[PDB]
Amino acid sequence: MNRVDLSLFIPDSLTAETGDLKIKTYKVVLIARAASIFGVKRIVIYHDDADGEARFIRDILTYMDTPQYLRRKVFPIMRELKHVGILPPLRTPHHPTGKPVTGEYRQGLTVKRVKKGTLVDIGADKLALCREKLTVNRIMSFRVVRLGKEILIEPDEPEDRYWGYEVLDTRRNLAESLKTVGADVVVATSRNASPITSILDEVKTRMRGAREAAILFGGPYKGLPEIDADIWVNTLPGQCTETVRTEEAVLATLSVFNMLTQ
Amino acid sequence: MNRVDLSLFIPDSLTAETGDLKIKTYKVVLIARAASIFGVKRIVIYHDDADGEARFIRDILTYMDTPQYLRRKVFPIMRELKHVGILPPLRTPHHPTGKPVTGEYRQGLTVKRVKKGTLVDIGADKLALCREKLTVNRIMSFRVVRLGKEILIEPDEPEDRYWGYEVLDTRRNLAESLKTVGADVVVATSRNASPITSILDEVKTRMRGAREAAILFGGPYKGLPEIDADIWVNTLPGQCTETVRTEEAVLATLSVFNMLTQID
Repeated sequence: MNRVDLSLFIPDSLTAETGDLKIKTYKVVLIARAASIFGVKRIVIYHDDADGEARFIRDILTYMDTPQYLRRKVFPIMRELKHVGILPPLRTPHHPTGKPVTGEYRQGLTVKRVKKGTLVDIGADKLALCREKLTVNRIMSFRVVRLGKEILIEPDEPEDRYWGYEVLDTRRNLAESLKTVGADVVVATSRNASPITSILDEVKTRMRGAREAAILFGGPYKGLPEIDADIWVNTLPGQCTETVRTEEAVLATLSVFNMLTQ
Repeated sequence: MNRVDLSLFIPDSLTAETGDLKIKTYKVVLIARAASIFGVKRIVIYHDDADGEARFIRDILTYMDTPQYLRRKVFPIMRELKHVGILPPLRTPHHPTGKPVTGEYRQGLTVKRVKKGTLVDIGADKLALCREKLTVNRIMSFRVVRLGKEILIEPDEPEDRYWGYEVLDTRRNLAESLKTVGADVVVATSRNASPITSILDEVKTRMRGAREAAILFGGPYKGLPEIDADIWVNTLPGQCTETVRTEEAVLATLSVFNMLTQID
């Protein structure tokens, strides 16, 4: 993983079996951490046959990707997300702590638009962006141009670092959600597909196609739908437990792939 | 993976940064799952930072390895483990839930040395084995030979299926803990080390020519002391996060090695 943009697809039913809300929110945070550890660019929540909790799953994932200084302004932190407090930290480049320094890249929430341009929250004191028509209430990437009583920034995105993931809450099933992002390589993982250990060099090569790959995960119970995937593998051959939970399979699989993509 | 017995070494400081007890027990449970998923033979808990919760870590992991038809009698009401209820299930060969049948294997708790021999607590009801020396109040494996009222079982644990892990609470440190429990191959993980992706064939060769391997996991905040290992390696090249929790590292690493020690 040095380029190949990865997109993970997860069923909105991943938290269905876990009753405890604290545990359920923590479950979803493990996915945020797994995605971030391996530099995943996007997480896709799709509608699984049963009923789902897409809203909750999306909410936790986004809360986690959002810098600490902005979640309290972006998240009404009501009942649903009450345990959001026991989520593990996420130490990524877009999650800086402490006052902003010159030349530093930060994500900011456009707040109020003034005559000078747009006022934005970057985690210090309201900063001003000169690019007049920045639409308010958005989270954008900025570069700190200059400091002062009113910091100055310009919209800008780093390319030399990990910048988090975008979470797509398509309320559509897998087939269509896949149809949306449509990547050049679609890897479907299944306990019943050939062990990765056998088709290893094939996967190594395809993934090197290197555009954007979509990794698909189903539940421990129901396998994926009759979908179109460039490859089908069991990335966890010889499991010794009757089941492998999705948060687990996500991490286990991202790790195996991380090594195939150099 | 098989014919390559795995032991992993984890620090007694892994639950140190979480105040929440429920999450804290759940985190140890994740280690219990990663271990079982990959058929780990044992979990060695070593000493490292200031304080620690080697005992708490030892209790949760054991609680989970221990069949549910025993926990109630093997574990006293311990305030520390009040959230054992939310630990994720572990469906393993040694965790049968269906009543005892002929030729099936079951782990049993020894209860009392009886006139004929010894009564062990197997699956459902109460049964017995012949052997007397069988120390009481200790768990061991047996295989049901004959059912009925006085079901008889003979001590024996399979070697064809996974049979859980044993928890080793060496109250010694990393180095002193390697001495206590030996393996012919020590693999040390670290971000500072050479990436698995480089010394790959090498690692694979050492791993397959295995007997018993020990995978060492340090913390995310410190790493590992300069112990002598047969292989130093970063199984997670290019992490985008500043830290990788031990529980994360354990699972991620196990699946990378799991991919290497497979067989034709």
